[PDB]
Amino acid sequence: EVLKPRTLADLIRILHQLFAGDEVNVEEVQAIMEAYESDPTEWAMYAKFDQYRYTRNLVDQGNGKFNLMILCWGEGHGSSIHDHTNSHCFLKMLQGNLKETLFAWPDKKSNEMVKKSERVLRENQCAYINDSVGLHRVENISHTEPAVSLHLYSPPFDTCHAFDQRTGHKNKVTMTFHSKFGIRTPN
Ligand SMILES: [Fe+2]
Repeated sequence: EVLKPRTLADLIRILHQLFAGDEVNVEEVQAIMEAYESDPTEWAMYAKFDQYRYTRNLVDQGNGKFNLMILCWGEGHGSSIHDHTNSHCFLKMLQGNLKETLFAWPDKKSNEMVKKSERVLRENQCAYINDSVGLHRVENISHTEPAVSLHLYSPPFDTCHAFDQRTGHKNKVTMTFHSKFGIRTPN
């Protein structure tokens, strides 16, 4: 049981099949992403780090059905609290560990945001989120080692909202790619 990709290339091929249609079986995609055993030799071309902030590195555009990308988290790097613009979002660890904090959605009223769950993603683990699940923040647990994660978003999206933990107020954020297909972007 569970089709096991032996390479990152196998995984991409399978994903093209699983997203070719109208339905997407979330638990099936998750298990297959989790079954791929992270191999740094295969994804090192995408692992382009920045001193001050995590980077987004596009791997594959999934024939318009999804975006597959690798996020590189320096020592102590973390994300804002954010949503996912009504898409599916899968997150798989490739190296290190991320702490995921799930938050409830704010009301129109201003106050402190509420944590709904907290966990550390294990080696090779694939997590899943969408807007109905909640909001989340993700961060490198380590101040001495990096983390690397593989993200799949379907449909693709290039804007989301970031939330202020103190008030729940949000701002629209346009995300950019640090590199695409192993090639640094103009910035
Ligand atoms: Fe996210």
